[PDB]
Amino acid sequence: GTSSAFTQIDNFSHFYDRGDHLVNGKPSFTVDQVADQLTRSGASWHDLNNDGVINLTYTFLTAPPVGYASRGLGTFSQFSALQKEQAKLSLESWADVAKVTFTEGPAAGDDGHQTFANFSASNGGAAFAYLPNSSRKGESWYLINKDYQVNKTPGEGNYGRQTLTHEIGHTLGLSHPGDYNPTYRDAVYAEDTRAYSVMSYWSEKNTGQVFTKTGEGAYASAPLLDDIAAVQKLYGANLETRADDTVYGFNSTADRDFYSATSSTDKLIFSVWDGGGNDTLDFSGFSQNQKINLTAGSFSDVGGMTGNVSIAQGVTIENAIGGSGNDLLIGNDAANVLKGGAGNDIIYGGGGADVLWGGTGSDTFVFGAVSDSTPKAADIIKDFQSGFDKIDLTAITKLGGLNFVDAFTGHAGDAIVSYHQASNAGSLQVDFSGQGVADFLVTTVGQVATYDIVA
Ligand SMILES: [Ca+2]
Ligand SMILES: [Ca+2]
Ligand SMILES: [Ca+2]
Ligand SMILES: [Ca+2]
Ligand SMILES: [Ca+2]
Ligand SMILES: [Ca+2]
Ligand SMILES: [Ca+2]
Ligand SMILES: [Ca+2]
Ligand SMILES: [Zn+2]
Repeated sequence: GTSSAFTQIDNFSHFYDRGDHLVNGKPSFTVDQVADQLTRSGASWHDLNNDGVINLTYTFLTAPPVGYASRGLGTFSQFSALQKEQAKLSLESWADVAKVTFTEGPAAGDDGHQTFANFSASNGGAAFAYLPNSSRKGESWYLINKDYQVNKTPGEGNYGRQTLTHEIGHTLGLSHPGDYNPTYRDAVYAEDTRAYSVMSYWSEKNTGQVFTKTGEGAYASAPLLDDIAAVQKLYGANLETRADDTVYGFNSTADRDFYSATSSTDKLIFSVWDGGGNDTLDFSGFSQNQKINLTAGSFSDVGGMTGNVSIAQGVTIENAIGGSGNDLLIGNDAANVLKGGAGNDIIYGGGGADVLWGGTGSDTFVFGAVSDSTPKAADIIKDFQSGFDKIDLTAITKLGGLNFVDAFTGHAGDAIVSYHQASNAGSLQVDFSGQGVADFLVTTVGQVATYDIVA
């Protein structure tokens, strides 16, 4: 008993729900359950000088360490200049989210020390690291030989960069999501894939995400939604990161390669961690149909891909700009600025007084409950175009319709449409409860007609 516009919003908002169903015999785990699974060894660095932060030093080894030859690791080599630069962006991506700092220098008052280097012999792997409770705590080692060259050219979005972020995650105390010729079949929970954690080994295709674009597949460079909860559980959240207004995506002001898009063919795979301010997800440069959800902990389908963008638990992102495609935009309980751009968009501000822009195209502004837009905290539709855009109240009315009148009559379902020509301001007031006063209000820039309302 709802329009198709509201059903699309509602289906998308629950599409990646977790924790309440099986997937092919595996239990779906919430983010908090994963945070405990990823930290189940109990190993972590300690705050030895009690200053409230894990302060670690690291060194790119230039010579084989003491005892290296008996390790069975083959030829030693130091990191190249490109491996160092990438390793520093990976370390920064972890320090952004949790209260751990990494400074290049000799083991000195440090809570711990890390080393990075290359080896040539394969022992079953591309790279390996030790947890912080081991006698080789802080070490991580990367394979480089004539048959495996991926670690020589790490770059944003490729597996060499992901491998760095992943091995640093182990040096911080994170384990693989499962105790692992293993495959996704050995996963313990359904979300053990690289759409939720960079610690997993399994392709995101197992959980349905589409990360491939123009024939090629990508890898998240930085910690993903579950990784952020796991490392924040060990060391605390870093609330100073990006604490002023920030833009992610196109026109990014985040200053991180994995949060920036500069063309419509870019493959973004990221989870947003942000410590404060009035922030915007800007995806205006894509022309594919996108589905954008501002709810904390949720996933969006951006740039022609699916399940590739998420917002970390605990973060409030306020604004979102869609692209030239027909998009879905879901706001959260704060006051949001939501812009559809070209295309026929469906926009749902949710709680709070939102500022809605449909852009060109026939857009639908969707209202799922009376508290979405009340006389004291009413949405405004800034570019309402009568005859083209629609205001949709069917989730509330269940298609019972409205009674349009000039003054409240005292019956539930009465509605008044007015227009103030000197300020070019329209409004829709509805008395859903029936006491002859408005319980619901939406305002617009531009006249609104009775036929622009779906109820
Ligand atoms: Ca410390
Ligand atoms: Ca911010
Ligand atoms: Ca914010
Ligand atoms: Ca659009
Ligand atoms: Ca809102
Ligand atoms: Ca539009
Ligand atoms: Ca429009
Ligand atoms: Ca609202
Ligand atoms: Zn690993």
